[PDB]
Amino acid sequence: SNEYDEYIANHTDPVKAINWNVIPDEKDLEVWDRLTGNFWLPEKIPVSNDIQSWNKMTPQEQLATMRVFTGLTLLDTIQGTVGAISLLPDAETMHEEAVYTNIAFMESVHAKSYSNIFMTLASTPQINEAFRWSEENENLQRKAKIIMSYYNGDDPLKKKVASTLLESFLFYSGFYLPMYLSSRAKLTNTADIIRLIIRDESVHGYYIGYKYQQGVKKLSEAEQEEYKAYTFDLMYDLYENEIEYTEDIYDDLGWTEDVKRFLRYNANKALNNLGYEGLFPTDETKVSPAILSSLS
Amino acid sequence: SNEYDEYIANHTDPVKAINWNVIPDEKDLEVWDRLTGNFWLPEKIPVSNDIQSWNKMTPQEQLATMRVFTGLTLLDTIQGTVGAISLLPDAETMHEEAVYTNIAFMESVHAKSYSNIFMTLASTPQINEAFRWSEENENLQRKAKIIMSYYNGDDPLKKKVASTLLESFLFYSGFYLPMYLSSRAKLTNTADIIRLIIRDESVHGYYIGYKYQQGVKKLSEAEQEEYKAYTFDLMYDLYENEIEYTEDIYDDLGWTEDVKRFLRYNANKALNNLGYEGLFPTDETKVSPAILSSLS
Ligand SMILES: [Fe+3]
Ligand SMILES: [Fe+3]
Ligand SMILES: [Fe+3]
Ligand SMILES: [Fe+3]
Ligand SMILES: [Fe+3]
Ligand SMILES: [Fe+3]
Ligand SMILES: [Fe+3]
Ligand SMILES: [Fe+3]
Ligand SMILES: [Fe+3]
Ligand SMILES: [Fe+3]
Repeated sequence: SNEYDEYIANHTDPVKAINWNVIPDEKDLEVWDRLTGNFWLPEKIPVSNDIQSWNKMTPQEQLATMRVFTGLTLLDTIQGTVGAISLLPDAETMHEEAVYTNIAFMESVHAKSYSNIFMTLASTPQINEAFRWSEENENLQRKAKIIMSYYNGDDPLKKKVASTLLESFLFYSGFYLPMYLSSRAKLTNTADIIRLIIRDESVHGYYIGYKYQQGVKKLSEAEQEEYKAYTFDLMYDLYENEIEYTEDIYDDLGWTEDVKRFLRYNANKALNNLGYEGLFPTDETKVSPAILSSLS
Repeated sequence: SNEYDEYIANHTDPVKAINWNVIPDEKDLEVWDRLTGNFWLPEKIPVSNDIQSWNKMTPQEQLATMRVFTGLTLLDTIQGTVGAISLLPDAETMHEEAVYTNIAFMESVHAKSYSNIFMTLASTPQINEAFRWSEENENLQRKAKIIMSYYNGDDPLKKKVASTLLESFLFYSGFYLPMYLSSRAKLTNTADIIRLIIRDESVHGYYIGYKYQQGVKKLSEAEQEEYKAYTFDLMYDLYENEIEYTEDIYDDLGWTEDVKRFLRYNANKALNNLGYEGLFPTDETKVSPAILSSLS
């Protein structure tokens, strides 16, 4: 009795090889093409040129950056090693499974970019302090564990909701700082790395939200309403926790009010990516022009 | 708001962010730089320039080529969506996890490469016949499922042995064809894609084998003997299966005996990657230096 016979039994259909000549969902190919074409590595950006401006930054600024970047690094660590991966089994097409492997890899590249920035500008005590801060912080650990509870759960649709919220919402309490600083001529090369990351995350959230929408419409009227309710519920939970997290990061700086608006702006985009209307009135998402500007 | 409470409750340990500033195993960084530095996409090679060569090939050579590439596509599909992934949970470091995400993505790039070749050279009927052929070939499905049985199992070391045997041995009955044709000045651009793939597999086999050695060295001398026994028994089973697959593919062309020597040559490398002596003596592993060079 071969150590594998039992398996070859429980799985009688032939194992299929991916065929990119027959694509059910052209969306997978458009996205595969956009993500692979947007390949980049942090080494290609001269972060060493931000050393002067990094020095010109106040202590509170350097400190906020270390922490924000560490929080971002942590989210991409989860998304690359646990998130994107958890979506594989529920893929509608094999081409979609291929896209998720690109997403998982690009997330490791995102996490690594921050280390390239840190190592070029910061000091080890700073790096070490930042990383310790990230393990101790209750709001950061809380959002990291809520998202993980879903990836480790058994609900395919929920995993996609959590992932779209992480990609379209959780990352921005963070992207705000480098966009703020770069509009004020601080850490511009570093902002270029952030822009490449943002170019990926916008696609990631768009694509995964798209797959959640196609999945959800495959359900009964009642179930569809339950998933809608589930999404808004998690969105509020994540949002409240992000508020407390934002207060702790930006208050010394006094950027808090503008950051909170940036959060509501992205919470809406995350819900739209999932096919739902926003959670916040438009007037409550009036983020400073200079910020949404730095982006595009 | 309550649903994810038990999960947190039980997971009171801090989720950690990856830190590339502190590398406990230098090999992880070396392999990461090597694999990312070797990034490539099939669109980069002028496969269309092989059209003249392809058309001059006999129907038998074409048929064998279609079949070996569909077989190769199937192995990469598995490795990319099931294999590399199944290794993340057993990683010794987080940087090793990062490496596996790159392996997963490059396996999808590999699989996609065969389709770019097909779409450029073969007729759709040929393409459909080839994938259909791969779903029904007993030996191909048997090696796919033997390997999958281990990725789905619960032994971390056996997943690495299976993966290493896949990377350093199982692809080779298929790699023989393009290397040989390449040595006859045929399908040379396709061969450049195959060489890029081999450049990746070589490193995957070596890295995963190296992590297997690290884990096995931690066990008692006796347990280490059982894992060696298990590794050789799997190699015997895979080799016997591979000979039959080889016959199915190469008998018409009459290249079987030479492909079997090439299987033996690579079976020794795969065992060496796992830290063991080769199985076949040198005089049974003769490979034309025109194929070896065509390799590197
Ligand atoms: Fe990311
Ligand atoms: Fe992302
Ligand atoms: Fe508060
Ligand atoms: Fe409060
Ligand atoms: Fe408050
Ligand atoms: Fe491969
Ligand atoms: Fe490989
Ligand atoms: Fe036979
Ligand atoms: Fe025979
Ligand atoms: Fe036989």
